[PDB]
Order: sequence, then C-alpha cells, then structure tokens
Amino acid sequence: LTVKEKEELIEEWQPEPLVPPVPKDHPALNYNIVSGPPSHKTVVNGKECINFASFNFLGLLDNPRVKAAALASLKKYGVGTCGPRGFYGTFDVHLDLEDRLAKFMKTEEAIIYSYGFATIASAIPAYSKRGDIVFVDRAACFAIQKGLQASRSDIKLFKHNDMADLERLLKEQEIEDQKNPRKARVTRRFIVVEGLYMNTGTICPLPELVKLKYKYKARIFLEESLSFGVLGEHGRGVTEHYGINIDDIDLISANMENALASIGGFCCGRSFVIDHQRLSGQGYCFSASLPPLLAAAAIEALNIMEENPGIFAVLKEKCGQIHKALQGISGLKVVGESLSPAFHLQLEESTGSREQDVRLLQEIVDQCMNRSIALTQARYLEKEEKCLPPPSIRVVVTVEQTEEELERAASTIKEVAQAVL
Amino acid sequence: APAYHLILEGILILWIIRLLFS
Amino acid sequence: IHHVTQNGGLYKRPFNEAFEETPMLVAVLTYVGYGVLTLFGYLRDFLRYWRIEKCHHATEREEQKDFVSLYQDFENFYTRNLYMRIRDNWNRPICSVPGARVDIMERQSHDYNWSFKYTGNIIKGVINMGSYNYLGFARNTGSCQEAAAKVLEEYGAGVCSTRQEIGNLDKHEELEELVARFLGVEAAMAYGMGFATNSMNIPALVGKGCLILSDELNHASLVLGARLSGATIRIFKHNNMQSLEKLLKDAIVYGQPRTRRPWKKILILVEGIYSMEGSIVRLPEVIALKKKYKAYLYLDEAHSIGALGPTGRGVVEYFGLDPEDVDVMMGTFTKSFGASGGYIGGKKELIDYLRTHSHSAVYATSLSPPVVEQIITSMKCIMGLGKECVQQLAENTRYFRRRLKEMGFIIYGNEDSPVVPLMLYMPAKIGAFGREMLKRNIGVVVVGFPATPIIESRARFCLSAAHTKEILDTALKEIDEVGDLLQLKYSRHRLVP
Amino acid sequence: WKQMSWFYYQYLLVTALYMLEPWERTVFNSMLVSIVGMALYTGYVF
Amino acid sequence: MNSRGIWLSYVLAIGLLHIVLLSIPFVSVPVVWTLTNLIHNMGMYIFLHTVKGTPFETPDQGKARLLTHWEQMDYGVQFTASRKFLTITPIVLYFLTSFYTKYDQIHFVLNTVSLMSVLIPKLPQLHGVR
Ligand SMILES: CCCCCCCCCCCCCCCC(=O)CSCCNC(=O)CCNC(=O)[C@H](O)C(C)(C)COP(=O)(O)OP(=O)(O)OC[C@H]1O[C@@H](n2cnc3c(N)ncnc32)[C@H](O)[C@@H]1OP(=O)(O)O
Ligand SMILES: Cc1ncc(COP(=O)(O)O)c(CN[C@@H](CO)C(=O)O)c1O
Repeated sequence: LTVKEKEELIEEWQPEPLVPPVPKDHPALNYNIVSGPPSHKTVVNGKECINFASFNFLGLLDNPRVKAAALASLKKYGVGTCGPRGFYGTFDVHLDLEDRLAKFMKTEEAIIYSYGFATIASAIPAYSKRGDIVFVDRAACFAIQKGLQASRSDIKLFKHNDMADLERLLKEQEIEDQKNPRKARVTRRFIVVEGLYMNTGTICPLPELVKLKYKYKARIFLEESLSFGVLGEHGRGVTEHYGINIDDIDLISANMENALASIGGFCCGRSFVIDHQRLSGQGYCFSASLPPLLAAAAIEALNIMEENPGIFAVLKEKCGQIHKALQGISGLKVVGESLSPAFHLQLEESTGSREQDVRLLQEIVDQCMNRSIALTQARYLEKEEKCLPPPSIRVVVTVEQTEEELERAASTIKEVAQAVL
Repeated sequence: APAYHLILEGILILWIIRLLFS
Repeated sequence: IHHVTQNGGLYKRPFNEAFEETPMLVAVLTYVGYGVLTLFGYLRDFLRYWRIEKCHHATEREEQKDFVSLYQDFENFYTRNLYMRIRDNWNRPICSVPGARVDIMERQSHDYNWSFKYTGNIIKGVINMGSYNYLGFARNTGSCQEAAAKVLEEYGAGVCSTRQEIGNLDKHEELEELVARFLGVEAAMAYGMGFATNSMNIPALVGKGCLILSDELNHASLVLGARLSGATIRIFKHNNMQSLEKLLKDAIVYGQPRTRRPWKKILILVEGIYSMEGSIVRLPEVIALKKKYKAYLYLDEAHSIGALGPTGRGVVEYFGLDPEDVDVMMGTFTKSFGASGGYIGGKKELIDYLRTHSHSAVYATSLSPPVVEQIITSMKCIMGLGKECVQQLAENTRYFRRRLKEMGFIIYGNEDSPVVPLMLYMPAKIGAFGREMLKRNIGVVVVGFPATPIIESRARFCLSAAHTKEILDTALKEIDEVGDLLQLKYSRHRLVP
Repeated sequence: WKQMSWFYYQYLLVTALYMLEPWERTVFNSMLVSIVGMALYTGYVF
Repeated sequence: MNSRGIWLSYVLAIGLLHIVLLSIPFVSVPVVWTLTNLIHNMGMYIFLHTVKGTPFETPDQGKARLLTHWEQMDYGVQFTASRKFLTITPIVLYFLTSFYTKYDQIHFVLNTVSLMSVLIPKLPQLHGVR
C-alpha cells in the first residue's frame, strides 16, 4: 500500500501561510503613543489631556511616598530576581508582603504571582479537574475563561446576575445525582463568580448566594480584581460591603495592578487550600518570581490605605455625581451601578453591524481628545470570546479628580454625542 | 505424572506462543 | 564543512555531546529506595485513622463545609510522603543581591519539616550556583544599572492599563526597535512574562485543524500553550532527527486522524539550551528538514540568548546561520539580561498580527517602566567592556566541565553548554547533597523525581561570568570532598589527563 | 576502627532510611536482623 | 522504565520473597512454592489491577483518575515489550510450583485459581470492564 514512488508523489502538498493577511482596516491597529508617565495630566498623541481611562483608583502612582520606598529597595537588591522562587529566588520582601497581605484581609494565608493575568488562569485548573462541574456567571472576564478551558471540566453558564437560573441549574444536577449515586459522590462542584464585573459594572448578590452554598454542596471561588481596594469601609473588597464572614468563601484572588498601582497578583484564602498552589500552581513554580522593587512598592501602598481609610469615602462620593450627570445624553446610555467606578457608555440604538458600530464610537473618542478629556473604548477579541459584549466607551473615575473636572467631562461628552449620532 | 494437570498445562504452553508473536 | 549528514545540515564545528548510560548496579538500588519510602508512606496513612496527632497538617471546617473530599487521597501521596521529608532544600530566602556570593537566612524545623522558624542569624559568604547570572548583570552598583533604573523610577512605579488603551508608553517602542536590531529580524514585541509569552501567543498562531510537533521535554509553558489552542499534538524523542523525520513524513501521507483530510499547517516546537538536560538543539538538521517538508519552526531561546555564540546572540549565531530561516523566535529577559519579561521576533507580517490578535496585548498589562530601562541600558552594554564577559563565560564553562569530568562523575550534555547537570541517581542523596554543601559553605540546586524520570535525580550547576578562578577552585575542592563522602564517582570512562 | 560509622553511613544512603525518622528507623532495623536471624538457625539444621 | 533495570529488579524481588519465605525454622516444608505463588499473584493484582489513579498530581487534568495501572501503562498499547513480560512471568512460576508440589490435588485448586485471577484481567478482550 502506497509505494515509495507513490509516496513522494504526495509531497506536492502545500500548506497555508502562518499568518492571515491582516487588512488595512481593523480595530486598534494604531496604538496611542503616550509621552511621559500615565498620570492625571497625560500627553497622549502629543496633546495635553486629563485622562479617564487609567485604572489607578487611589492615586498612588505618582506618589512621593510610594516612590521613595521602591527606590530604597532598588539600591539593596537590584532590579530583578534570578530564579523561580523554589531555587534561590525568594527575598525578604516576598515573605513580608505575603504576611502583610494576609493580615489586611484578616484571612490565614496568601500567595503571590508575578503577573495579573496568570493568577486566576493558574488557580482554576489546580482544583477543578476532568470530572467536575463549574457554574459561571457568563459575564466573566477573559482571564477566567482561559482557566476554565484549561481545567477540562464540564462548564455550565447561568444568566447574568440572577439566582433563579443558578437555582434552576443546580436542581438538574441533583437529579443526575440520584440516577447514578455511585459516581455522584466523587465529583466536586464549584461556583465561579466575580466581585464587580469589568465587562459591565454591577455588583453580584452574595448574601442570597452564600446561603445557597450550604444547601447544595458547592464551593465559591470569588474573584475581586476590581473591587479589592474600592468597595467597603476599609476597602477589603465586596465581602465587607455585604458583611460576610471570610471563612464562607473558599478562594479570593485579585491583582496588584489597579488599586495598588504595581505589577503582580495575589490569591488569599485558608491554609488548607492555599498550600496546594505552591506545588501545582502553573505560573508559580515554572516562572521567575516578582521583582523586589515591585514588592516594596506594594507594601508601602498597602501602608497608605490603612493610614487614612477615609479616602474610600471620597472615591464613593466621586463616582456618584458623574453617574448622575450623564443621563440626558441622547444616543447612548449608561450601564452600571452607582458604586462601581467603571461604568460603560454603551450605544443606545445600534445600526446592525459591529464594524459600523466600532467606527461610530471611535468618532467620539477621537474628537474628545481635542478637548481636556481622554478616554478609550473597550477592546475585545471577537474571534475567541465566549460571550461578546456590545461596543462601549469605558469611563474610569479616580480620587485625584475634582468636582470642576467632572462636570467639564460630562458636559463635553454630552455635547459631542449629538454631533456624531 | 499429572492427574489432570497436563491437559491444562498444554493450553498454557500454546498460549504463550501465540501471545509471543504480535 | 566539517560534518554533513543524511539530511543536509552541514556542521561547521565539532558537536561533542555524550550522555552516559546509568550503570546497572546503581539502577537496582534506586528501586529499593523508592520502594521502601513507598512502603513506609502507607503506614502513615494507616496511622491517620486514629487521628490522635494530625496536628502537623490542616483540616476542613467539619461543622461547616465537610461535604466532598476536595483532594484525592492518592493524588497527593507524593507531596506529603517523599517531599515533605526533605523539603528544607528548596525555598531558601535570601537577604542580599544575587550575584556569586549571597546571604541565606538560617531556618530550622522542630516538626521534622512541617513548620519552620527563623533564628535570626544569616550566613554571610555563600558561593551560589543556583541563580541564573550569566554575564554578571545582577548587581546593585553599576553605571548602566544605577542611571537607567533611577531616572526611570521617578517615571512611574508601574503602568495601570493595557497596550491597546493607554498602556503604551514611549519606553515600549524604543525597546522594540532595539530588540529587532539585536537579533537581526524585521520587528519584535515585548510582553512582561516569559511564561505568558508562550501560553498566550501559541493559541493565536495555530488554531484547530493544525498539527503541533512538540519535543519530549519542553518547558511547561510550551506544553500549556499548545493545549489552549485545540490542535493535535504529537511528541517526538528528545533531540532525535530520525524520529522527527519519521513522525513528519507520516503526518503528510496520512492527513487527519478521523478523515484523511490534509492538515492546514505544521509547526515544530523546539528549544535552545535544555536546562534539565544541558543539550543543544540540532539546529542545522531542523532547518534542513523543515524545508523538505514545508513546516514552520518556533525556535525559542531563553537559556541561550546571552550565553551562546561569539557575541552572545543566541543559538542562531552559534551554528553560523542567519535569523531568516526561523520564525517566531522566543526569548526571556530574566536569565542573561537580569530583568523580567519576554519578546517574540519575526517579520512585520507576523508582528502586525500579534499586536492585534494576541491575548496579552488586549487583556493584560504591560512591562513596567523601571524594568524596561534596565533592558535598554544593558543590551547596549554588549555592543559597546561587553565582549569580555562573553569570552569569560565561555572559558569558565570549559574549565569547570573538564576538571569535574576527570574526577569520575557523570555529566550530561554538550561540551559548550553553561548548565552542568551532575548525576545523583538516588532519593536519599537528593536530600543529603543539598544539606551537606551548606556545611561546606556553597549553595546548589537539587531536582528529584517530578520534573525528571524516576531513576534520574540530578543536580544543576548554572555557571556565571562573575565567578572567578579562585571561586571555582574553592567549589571544585569541596565537590571532590563531598563526592567521596557519598560515593558519587561512578563512570566506566575516566578522562584522565 | 571507628570508621564503621562510615559503613553505617553508606547503609543509610543506599536506602531510604537516612531520610527517615528516629523511632521509625529501628522498625526496619529489627525486621532486617529478624529475617537474617532466622537464616542463621537453619544453617545449623539443614 | 529501564528495560534491563526494571525487569531485573522485579526478578530480584521475587527471589527475595522466596528466600524470606523459605528457610523458616517452624515450617521446613517444600510447600513454600505454593506460598510463593500465593503471595505473588495477590501482590500483582493489587498493584496492577486494583489501585486506581496516579501516585502524584499534575499528569493531565486527572485524565486517568478512573484507570488501572495495567490499563494506563504504555499508552494503552496492546502488546508492548513490557505487556508480554508481565504476563509470561506469572505462568513460568506455575511451571516451577508444579515440579516441586508433585501435582497436588489439594494445591491444584489453590494454585490455578490464583493463576486465573491474574491471567484473565490481562486479556486484551476486556479493558474497561471494572
Ligand atoms: C524528591 C522530590 C523533589 C521535588 C522537586 C521539586 C522541585 C522544586 C520546584 C522548582 C521550580 C523550578 C521551575 C523552573 C523550570 C525549569 O528550570 C525547567 S523544568 C520545566 C519542565 N516541566 C515539565 O516538563 C512539566 C510538564 N511536562 C509534562 O507534564 C510531561 O509532558 C509529562 C511527561 C510529565 C506528561 O506525561 P503524561 O501526562 O503521561 O502525558 P499526557 O498526554 O497525559 O500529558 C497531558 C497533556 O500534555 C500534553 N503533553 C505532554 N507532553 C507534551 C509535550 N512534551 N509537548 C506538548 N504537549 C505535551 C499531552 O499531549 C496531553 O495533552 P491533552 O490530552 O490535550 O491534555
Ligand atoms: C521556553 C521557555 N519559556 C519560559 C521559560 C521561563 O519563563 P520566565 O521568563 O517566566 O522565567 C523558560 C525557562 N524556564 C526557567 C526560568 O528561568 C525555569 O526554571 O522554569 C523556557 O525555556
């Protein structure tokens, strides 16, 4: 079968090129070059502007204090580590930041990853395995969706923000419980939820979702990468907002990139669950650890939070009066809660094409740069995303924004919204 | 000098051979 | 012009590399060691029934929770029986800058390695051979290091956005153009984690109906990123050109696995320095073989980029080839340059695609401004004292490897490859080689089981160009003394001078 | 010679006893001699 | 596996058992071959056809959590170098415990029945059957 002369004859086969021919028209083909630091008054594309698309909710970026502590650790440790944290790659800072972070959440133990996107994509597949079940909000972020596609388990998604669909979907699994109880006593059930949603800022109901945890035997995997240092009297995430004991939740994972204004991510819990990620955490062991000038900026920034915890109050009042402003805008609506500092400015009446819509929203974003305002639109991978959101502008509000610069930002966007639509 | 052992034993010897060639 | 093969890959310099076959006497004793520990490992499970003293470990809520097991009893039977026994050999904290002499915090356990305490005294001068410090760029006092880091530090502590929104600073483009001139490619793109270079750009480039030809021992990021895509994965033998040629001309004359539809594309995932082994990729026999079969090569060099070749320009300068034969070159800035992050390297057709369709560029944050000027103001430190530390690293490896081979040990790998794996083919010598060298004032890395094969427990000795002749002769005198104490001198061939 | 502890040291490294506990190291040390001690009696009988 | 190193070790083990089971002051009877055959086939059935799962985590997202050592090994290949050796050797013991047991009628039911408990799970016409 298939003679040698015949076999070579089959070597005429030509393959596809590696990369498809990217066109001259796309979404963000052209990046915004920014001169200087991305501070309050930034210079995007050679144009002075007051930005609304950076994620430093607490200031803490161009802080004189924070930057004095990171410099005092650059002159005694160098810039980087050299090894992957099990091989001569732990400093004093790494051990001291994990002690401080855990005491700030009044939990038992924490852990540190050196990247923001690999702290959850490496923590979901360490527990969930081949024969398990996960229940996902369906409005979850991309980082969650690639930890789920790595754990190889049966994935069921309920509707956004309702407990009637997640109660409907646990009962269907409790019927297959009794039709095979021999193998239905060895498949752990998990629930993955997000504290505040990046794709649509709304707060999930924990109070009526935790008492449902004790009914059915299902665990909770909270993920507050956007409410960590925002919601709460002491900014301890969403659990302080609703008032829930931290032992009820099994795992909480944030990143040290938004409120802490640095690089990295953590994951705090109880010691019965955190001690397993040190040997099976993908991005933990097969990766070099976090550099020690970034771990000294995260201790000092965590210092400042507690020195004066009344700042969280001038972040909640700030994000309440810009949510009241943009309401009369004709052509596009406001999607979000009054506590969430990252609402989307979704388009009110769509045309019937994503391409045609993306370009329409850009017209407004390119125009407001001429003025004081600076803002971006939400970027997504349409090919790979499981549930794709509509196109929208993202408006972030920090603490270093006055009342004079919020009404200026709402009247300007209200004026050029009727000049494009 | 097997009572009924040789009959069983014969099958085993053959069994090895057809298993050995695979 | 020195050695040509049945493929076409013409070698220009001799390729000396010998992996010694483990002696059959040692190979029996290993099993008795892994067997006895397995035998006593159960007993601690049969004595976990009474539960009188489970205090060492932790437990579930019981009053609350206590519904499903969560962990598989048999799954974790290795991390609580064979590992926890000698666990004091890995996570050793450091008080100072890592560079040829480091401070170690001294700790001590009373529970037979279940919980530690830190006494208070540190060990002052410890020759370390476990840090990746090729070319000695890991200091706290340097003209390149002090000026670049400090000015940049005033810039920003960290970025707070993404490359497609406001995460693109002016520091990120002057790196990209500099990396492209270093290698000799059209363009490049920097990421911020080497582990997320591989596990976020491979599922952008392969897809569904394609085939991935991965090596037997890759890094865990190439294995992870090859699974996040959805392409068939077929694994060939480590550095075996016969088993790559067979496994590739059987993938074209047979198409897909359920139909017989032809594939869309074929790409080959190889490496560079192979640290767990120490061998180098037979790179003229892959380029002269992928052109016969029209596949793509994802050459990646993280442990070579600044330690191989006349001017430390990766493995492509080493074999005398141009960076045009390969595509998607990978790399990390953590080993040679001493800074975190990674790049990819290609042509504009490819790059313009990854600035647009990669997972890291749209979702995750970027490099930080102080770790990016440590790269800019030290990459420049090579082109011009830059060619001295490359020539120093290449003669520290020749001395340290031949004199360590004339003592009778087994050393894997190539004659010019700056990781030197020493064989400890036994479980009890894993916990004893790491423990006895601290008494002797030297720190090393001992890896056992998990990463490697059952009967292949070894020790790594990553060298440096900051190790002088007087530091190496201190280390080689103590390895000779701790080698006779544990009988680790076994090789039929002894290269006597 | 007091270097019998070196011979005892090799006996610990060639097995898993070295990285084993104090009270649990004599369990293997009792049976080992018990299995040999019964092989000394039969050498006098058959 | 080390193709001479593992096999050889197994051979050694058996021998050890035989000499640990033999030379016993109490019972100096040539019926230790039956004892040998008895311990070994019950020892193989536990460690190759009963214990389910891997002895260490992170293999492939628990792909083989419901698999036995004789199923998962050699990536399910039916007749590899090792699949044959672990089935030819339990029947060679049956030749050795019969030249010495004098074809006992009382030990025939205590030797073969112990032989069929091992040889029958090794048949390729079974696999996933639990
Ligand atoms: C005394 C004890 C001491 C303890 C020591 C503690 C050490 C301290 C920590 C220090 C930290 C240092 C870190 C620095 C890192 C460094 O310095 C370099 S160290 C970095 C080296 N890391 C590793 O190599 C770990 C990952 N490698 C594997 O896991 C191997 O592959 C196995 C043979 C194990 C799987 O064997 P297998 O699991 O039997 O095979 P599978 O098929 O089940 O694998 C499941 C899926 O993976 C796919 N796949 C397996 N191979 C593949 C490959 N080659 N290429 C492409 N794909 C592969 C299969 O196709 C399956 O695909 P799917 O079906 O789609 O899921
Ligand atoms: C292809 C490839 N990709 C990534 C890495 C490590 O990624 P990092 O850049 O996060 O260290 C390595 C080397 N991995 C080393 C890191 O020093 C280790 O000990 O794990 C590699 O060979």
